[PDB]
Amino acid sequence: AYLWHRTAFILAYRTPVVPEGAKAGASFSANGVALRWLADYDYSQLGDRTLLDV
Amino acid sequence: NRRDLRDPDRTVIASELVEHSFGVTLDKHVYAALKFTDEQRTLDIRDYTKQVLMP
Repeated sequence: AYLWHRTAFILAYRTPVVPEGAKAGASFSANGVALRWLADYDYSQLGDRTLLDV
Repeated sequence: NRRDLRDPDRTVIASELVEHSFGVTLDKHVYAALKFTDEQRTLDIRDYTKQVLMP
Protein backbone atom coordinates (compact mmCIF):
# COMPACT_ATOMS: atom_id res chain seq x y z
CA ALA A 1 0.00 0.00 0.00
CA TYR A 2 1.34 3.39 -1.04
CA LEU A 3 0.15 6.68 0.43
CA TRP A 4 1.47 9.77 -1.31
CA HIS A 5 0.83 13.44 -1.93
CA ARG A 6 -0.01 14.70 -5.40
CA THR A 7 3.42 16.32 -5.73
CA ALA A 8 5.34 13.14 -4.89
CA PHE A 9 5.42 11.70 -8.41
CA ILE A 10 5.80 13.48 -11.76
CA LEU A 11 4.80 12.17 -15.18
CA ALA A 12 6.02 13.95 -18.30
CA TYR A 13 4.66 13.30 -21.79
CA ARG A 14 5.63 14.59 -25.23
CA THR A 15 3.67 13.45 -28.25
CA PRO A 16 6.08 12.78 -31.13
CA VAL A 17 5.58 14.89 -34.22
CA VAL A 18 4.56 13.24 -37.49
CA PRO A 19 7.44 14.04 -39.86
CA GLU A 20 7.28 15.24 -43.45
CA GLY A 21 7.98 11.77 -44.84
CA ALA A 22 5.15 9.93 -43.08
CA LYS A 23 2.11 9.18 -45.21
CA ALA A 24 -0.51 8.84 -42.47
CA GLY A 25 -0.65 10.66 -39.15
CA ALA A 26 -3.17 11.26 -36.41
CA SER A 27 -3.37 11.56 -32.63
CA PHE A 28 -5.20 9.62 -29.93
CA SER A 29 -5.60 9.98 -26.18
CA ALA A 30 -4.87 7.21 -23.67
CA ASN A 31 -6.17 8.45 -20.30
CA GLY A 32 -5.47 12.06 -21.24
CA VAL A 33 -2.08 11.33 -22.85
CA ALA A 34 -1.87 12.40 -26.48
CA LEU A 35 -0.37 9.61 -28.58
CA ARG A 36 1.11 9.74 -32.07
CA TRP A 37 -0.28 7.33 -34.65
CA LEU A 38 1.80 6.70 -37.76
CA ALA A 39 1.31 4.26 -40.64
CA ASP A 40 3.90 3.08 -43.15
CA TYR A 41 3.64 0.68 -46.07
CA ASP A 42 6.10 -2.21 -46.35
CA TYR A 43 6.35 -2.98 -50.05
CA SER A 44 8.91 -5.70 -49.32
CA GLN A 45 6.48 -7.68 -47.14
CA LEU A 46 3.37 -6.31 -48.89
CA GLY A 47 1.64 -4.80 -45.91
CA ASP A 48 1.11 -1.82 -43.66
CA ARG A 49 2.97 -0.94 -40.47
CA THR A 50 1.29 1.13 -37.76
CA LEU A 51 2.77 2.65 -34.62
CA LEU A 52 1.27 4.49 -31.67
CA ASP A 53 3.93 6.05 -29.49
CA VAL A 54 4.54 8.65 -26.79
CA ASN B 1 47.10 23.60 -102.51
CA ARG B 2 49.53 25.36 -104.82
CA ARG B 3 51.12 24.05 -108.00
CA ASP B 4 53.54 25.65 -110.41
CA LEU B 5 51.80 27.37 -113.29
CA ARG B 6 52.26 25.55 -116.62
CA ASP B 7 53.50 22.45 -114.84
CA PRO B 8 54.01 19.36 -117.05
CA ASP B 9 52.09 17.19 -114.58
CA ARG B 10 48.43 18.03 -114.10
CA THR B 11 47.45 16.05 -111.00
CA VAL B 12 45.51 17.78 -108.23
CA ILE B 13 45.63 16.92 -104.53
CA ALA B 14 42.01 16.44 -103.49
CA SER B 15 41.25 17.97 -100.11
CA GLU B 16 39.25 16.21 -97.40
CA LEU B 17 36.29 17.46 -95.37
CA VAL B 18 36.42 15.81 -91.94
CA GLU B 19 33.70 16.72 -89.45
CA HIS B 20 34.74 16.33 -85.82
CA SER B 21 32.73 15.73 -82.68
CA PHE B 22 32.83 15.48 -78.91
CA GLY B 23 30.39 14.05 -76.37
CA VAL B 24 28.73 15.86 -73.47
CA THR B 25 27.63 13.43 -70.75
CA LEU B 26 25.25 13.71 -67.79
CA ASP B 27 27.28 11.79 -65.24
CA LYS B 28 26.97 13.20 -61.70
CA HIS B 29 24.34 13.30 -58.96
CA VAL B 30 24.72 16.09 -56.41
CA TYR B 31 22.68 15.64 -53.25
CA ALA B 32 22.27 16.76 -49.67
CA ALA B 33 20.64 14.20 -47.37
CA LEU B 34 19.53 14.49 -43.76
CA LYS B 35 18.46 11.84 -41.24
CA PHE B 36 16.42 12.75 -38.17
CA THR B 37 15.25 10.31 -35.54
CA ASP B 38 11.77 10.72 -34.10
CA GLU B 39 13.37 12.19 -30.97
CA GLN B 40 15.50 14.62 -32.98
CA ARG B 41 12.54 15.73 -35.08
CA THR B 42 10.14 15.97 -32.12
CA LEU B 43 12.41 17.62 -29.56
CA ASP B 44 15.44 19.11 -31.32
CA ILE B 45 13.84 20.64 -34.43
CA ARG B 46 11.92 23.89 -33.92
CA ASP B 47 11.35 25.37 -37.39
CA TYR B 48 12.51 22.71 -39.92
CA THR B 49 12.49 25.36 -42.64
CA LYS B 50 15.27 27.63 -41.40
CA GLN B 51 16.79 24.68 -39.53
CA VAL B 52 16.71 21.89 -42.13
CA LEU B 53 15.54 23.06 -45.55
CA MET B 54 17.59 26.26 -45.85
CA PRO B 55 20.90 24.60 -44.80
